[PDB]
Amino acid sequence: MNGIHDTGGAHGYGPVYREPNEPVFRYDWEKTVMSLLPALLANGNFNLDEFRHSIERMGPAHYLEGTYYEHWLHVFENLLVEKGVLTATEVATGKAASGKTATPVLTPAIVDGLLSTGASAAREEGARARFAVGDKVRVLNKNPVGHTRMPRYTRGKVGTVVIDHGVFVTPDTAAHGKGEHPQHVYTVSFTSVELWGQDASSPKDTIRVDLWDDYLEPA
Amino acid sequence: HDHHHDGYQAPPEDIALRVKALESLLIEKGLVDPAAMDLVVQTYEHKVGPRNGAKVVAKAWVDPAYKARLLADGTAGIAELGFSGVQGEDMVILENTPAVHNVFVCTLCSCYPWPTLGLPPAWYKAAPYRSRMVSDPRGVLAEFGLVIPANKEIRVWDTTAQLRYMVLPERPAGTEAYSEEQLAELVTRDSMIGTGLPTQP
Ligand SMILES: [Co+3]
Repeated sequence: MNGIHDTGGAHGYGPVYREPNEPVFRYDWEKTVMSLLPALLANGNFNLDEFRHSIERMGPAHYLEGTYYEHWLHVFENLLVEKGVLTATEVATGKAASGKTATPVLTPAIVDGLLSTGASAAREEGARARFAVGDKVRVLNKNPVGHTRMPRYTRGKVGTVVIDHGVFVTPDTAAHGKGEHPQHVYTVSFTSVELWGQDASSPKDTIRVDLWDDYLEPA
Repeated sequence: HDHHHDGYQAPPEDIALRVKALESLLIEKGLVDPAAMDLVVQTYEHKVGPRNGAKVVAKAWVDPAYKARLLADGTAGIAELGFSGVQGEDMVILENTPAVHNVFVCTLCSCYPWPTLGLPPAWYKAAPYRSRMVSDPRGVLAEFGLVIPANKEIRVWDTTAQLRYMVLPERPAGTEAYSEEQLAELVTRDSMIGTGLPTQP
């Protein structure tokens, strides 16, 4: 999706301001919002890819105005309704519709174990690898309205495969209920000149981006 | 000239109420467990942070065998020190050299190595850093008081997939026979992101 979230290469966002001695949580409500993510993922209410795409789909202005955890809060209030875990009414009233009709999967007993384990996206088998490290590749020019992980600033550009990380889930399909379609993921190296042009570039600088096999084609 | 989109702007006046309302709703429906959520908060408030990565770096500095293992398999490497899990399942460690300076970013959102660095700072998740880091690394780094030699290559790693990156900083000069513990105190969060260098003695 060619949305405001795809920031790579944009101008006008200004200086990187950095709060000195910044706390993990600047406000208390952030703690609630942050801890909700693992709780809901554990329920299987939605997967992480649907999560990202829910944020990509909020209003461009709301995305820019909102602090980070407002992004998360938006997903919880909207993606939960889309998935049919909540109703728009329940979410508006604040009051549930029929009481305690589910049981939390994330219980105190398993918190540490879950957080320490996580959920790798790596998979045993998938599409065969078409490329080898050293290969020159060009990122396909694609513009899906749905979820994708090929940044806008890379499309059409030529790079060099530097790492083959193995087989992984494909977010493009996982975010839209089309399965995992596992395939190889490569780290591709682009020169500063190739991405930004002769003027806006530095001779020594390179940019590395992780792209799925079918994002690419032989140069 | 207030903050607007750099991640430090003010939240809505009613945000806490909205959050409290959704929480109550989710608990009422039996979707979340307050006690478990407290454990999640504690974990990232008090147990998981940059001190982890610091221990990793320090150990790699003194132990060449460990460094080799770490660079061959980041996930196993950090596990040797008891670090692992969410947002760190597939680690790749980037070694800074006299020829190469590494730094990572997530242009698309906020992807970041939780197990070793903890949760990311607001600036890492915001537009200014994410937008500019891939086009003008040096310009951004200069804002952090870090100037890279012109002849030294900068490698910006964009976290677009499920790999998570952590930078292994170069060991400061004049730190001979320093203990692992004393070396770890030199390793800042910034030095492990690539937006800074380890403290100099
Ligand atoms: Co991200």
